[PDB]
Parts: sequence; C-alpha cells; structure tokens
Amino acid sequence: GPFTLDHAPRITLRMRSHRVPCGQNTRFILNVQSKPTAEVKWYHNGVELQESSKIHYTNTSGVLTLEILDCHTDDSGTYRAVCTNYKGEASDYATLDVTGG
Repeated sequence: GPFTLDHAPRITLRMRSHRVPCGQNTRFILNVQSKPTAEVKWYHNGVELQESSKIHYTNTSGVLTLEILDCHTDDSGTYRAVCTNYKGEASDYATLDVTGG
C-alpha cells in the first residue's frame, strides 16, 4: 500500500549538550527521518521558540538547525525539538551552558 512505509519520526542524529562563552553565537543540530514529513517545533525551557533576531532555525529535508545569537545567561537551559506526524512523535533535548568568555 501507499502508506505501508509511513513511520513515526526517527531522530538519527541527536543534539549535543555543550558550553558556549557568553556573547558567542551557538548552534544545535539534529536529523530526523519521517514519513510523512514531520512537523517540527522548537522550545527553550518549555516555551515554544519563534524565528527572531535572536533565534534562527532551519529545516532542510530533515536536517534541523537551531542557532542562538549573542548568548547570555538567560539563554542557558534546555532546548528541545519535537517532531510530529500522524504515526507518532520523536523528541530530543539538550542543554546549553553559557559560560564566561
């Protein structure tokens, strides 16, 4: 059948928790495989993230990137990507530790 190969999102490359010196820009990367293609939502400490001068995420054929610019203490904490399709969901979280330069 046309929907036999449909499957819940599968994250094959997960985000890496990491440190960044205060003031630098930093990135999280993950890769999801999903049929049909999954909806993607980003969160910082539980609150859904939007594109802004501070936050830029991309999504190219499942390759997902989140950039945070000019990192300060407020930017520390948990970043979570949640990938959803009708078959199920996959979530990945990682921690950003903003440190001294």
